[PDB]
Amino acid sequence: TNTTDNIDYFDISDESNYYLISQLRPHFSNIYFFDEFKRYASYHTEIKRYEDIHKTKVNSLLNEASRAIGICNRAKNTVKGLINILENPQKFKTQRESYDVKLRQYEEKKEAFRGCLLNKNRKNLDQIKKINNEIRDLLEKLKCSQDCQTNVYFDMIKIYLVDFKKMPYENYDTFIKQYKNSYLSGVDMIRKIEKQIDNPVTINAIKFTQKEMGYIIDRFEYHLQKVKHSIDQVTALSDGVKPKQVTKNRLKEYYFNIGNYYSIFKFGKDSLNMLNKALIHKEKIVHNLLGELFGHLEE
Amino acid sequence: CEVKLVESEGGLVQPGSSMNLSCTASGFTFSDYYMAWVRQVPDKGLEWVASVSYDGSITYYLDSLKSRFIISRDNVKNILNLQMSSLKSEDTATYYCTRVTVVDSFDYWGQGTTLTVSSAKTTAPSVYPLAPVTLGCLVKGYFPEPVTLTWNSGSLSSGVHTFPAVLQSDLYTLSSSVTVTSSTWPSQSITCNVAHPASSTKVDKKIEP
Amino acid sequence: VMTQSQKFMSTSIGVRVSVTCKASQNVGTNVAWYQQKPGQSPKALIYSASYRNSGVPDRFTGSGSGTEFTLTISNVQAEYFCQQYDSYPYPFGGGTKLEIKRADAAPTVSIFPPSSEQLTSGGASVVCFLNNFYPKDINVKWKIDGSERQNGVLNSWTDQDSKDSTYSMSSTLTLTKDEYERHNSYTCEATHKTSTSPI
Repeated sequence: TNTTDNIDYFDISDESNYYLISQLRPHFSNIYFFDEFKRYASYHTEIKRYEDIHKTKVNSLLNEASRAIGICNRAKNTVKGLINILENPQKFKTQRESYDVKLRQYEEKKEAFRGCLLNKNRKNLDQIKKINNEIRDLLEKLKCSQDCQTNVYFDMIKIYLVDFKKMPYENYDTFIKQYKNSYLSGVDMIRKIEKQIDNPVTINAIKFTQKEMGYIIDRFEYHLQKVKHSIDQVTALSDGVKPKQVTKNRLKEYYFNIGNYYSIFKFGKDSLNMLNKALIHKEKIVHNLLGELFGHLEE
Repeated sequence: CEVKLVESEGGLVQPGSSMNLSCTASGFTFSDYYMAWVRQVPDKGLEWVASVSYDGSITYYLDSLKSRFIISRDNVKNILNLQMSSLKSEDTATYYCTRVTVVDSFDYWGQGTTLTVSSAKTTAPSVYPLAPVTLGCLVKGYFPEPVTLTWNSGSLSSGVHTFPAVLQSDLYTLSSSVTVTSSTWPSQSITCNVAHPASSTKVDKKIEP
Repeated sequence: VMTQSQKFMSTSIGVRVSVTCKASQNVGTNVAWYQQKPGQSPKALIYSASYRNSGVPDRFTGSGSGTEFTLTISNVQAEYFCQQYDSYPYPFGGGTKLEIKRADAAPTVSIFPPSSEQLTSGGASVVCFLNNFYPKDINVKWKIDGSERQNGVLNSWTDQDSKDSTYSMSSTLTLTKDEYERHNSYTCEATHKTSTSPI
């Protein structure tokens, strides 16, 4: 475990904060909602035309959203290399630049890489807003007028709960706090030991690895609440009273929320799965150094 | 800036097909909206012709017209294309280029192109002045049918009564009348103006008492 | 697959007017309404019965669900089409033309001898012109030499005049020169809401 070899954990949100871009495919949670709406349209004959939208408008968007990330892939490799010299003290010695000047480039390169993923999909952002609005216009095709049946909407919730049951939320909840406790235990130790040791290169390499680790935990913690918000609300609707027939315009709002809430759960599960693997990996790096720190002070 | 749809002729064709139509879209993104065409007849617009998907892969044809019609769309040049084979006197039509929303409603319409399919020779109109205070003018035996009648080079728009054309046996026929005061008749006397755009014949013969 | 329409309706400026469309197998909210000028392309103002596009004046409204639909408009300054876009084929109603009420009028009858160039051309056509007749209901009797003829007469009816709200009728009798010698005079007879006015 010399250095980190995966940097798929970075993400960025727009200023309006409605859209979160992840490096993991589909890169957008709304595509998962679009994929999940296709399940809705299969049961209703009136929305059978939606398959053309999915075959063309949404499928091209996934390929187009993925391509915009590829332009940032080259800038990603530039940033990725900067971490390796910063995190490894023996590699940092060859560079022989100040720790702060090497840190300043990283911070500017961190936003620049963050900025590329955000800026390249800006034209794509208007598309996802255009697709789901088109689906709102398509939902006027249902042959109901204040008598829309809620069966299909409710048969999906009992199936979703089973899909909800597969993911173990409680194991993830234990993972973060214990790791975050070790994160705390590392940092508060460093603030008092930095005065004790005179060489900073080895402890600065940790201090960087710790600072980046703190960034990774927030992405895990943020997604966990949204997955927790997705399990709670969908489960609460199953607890709530179920009417067979609702308004046409209201059924549109019914369909959107479950797919909206479910898409975040699907999206969070992918990021949560990757984030812990990067979290335990950074924990593996912080510890191979801790052994290197103690041995040198002995002699 | 403005969404609009233009169309190609149109005009007289022979039964054996030989006719293609194109349509131009502007002011909006071609790829997001479907593209359909609609057929027109004197008593219409009941029948609707094909529509094409964004990619252009899947298209639906009228069961009656599936065998003799092919649709295509050019997303690159913003062109909507109709192909016809073995045209018939039922295929005689006006065609309006349309934008199709997701709800399958036609939100915008093109200017329209008029198609006629038969085996009638193009025939210039024989023009006859009519005297008796009503003044008339008779046009008989004129193919093709699209013709306008001008009165006084457009100097009198009051009292003019253009009547709908009537085809009898083989050829269209139409008459029109003008009503002017008797005291205005002597000072200024004027022809009925008949112009045949399809046979390109525009002749005029003054009214003779 | 389902389609209906109704006969034309006659109203005057400016009152509220309904247009009746039904059809056979419930299409829900899936209906569309288009306005067609007498010589211009059709324009869509109403989709899904109750929703109107932009660029559509506020007076146009729509209502109805299921099988039956109606279109009401409060004010007025042609032909209107109701459509089902729900299932193939997507058919429009036959359409109802709109006319304007007015006071009744009598037809101005006029007779014309055949043109000098026509008798040279071996043909002879006499036309009778009945103009500004209101209402649209009218009849034309053709009598040659005082004897009625029911063959060889071709008539056409003008669309309702937008300016004066008066219909127009043209009746033409075409006939060879060898039969024009039967009479040297001619009359045109017209049934209408008045004592017969035959000239």
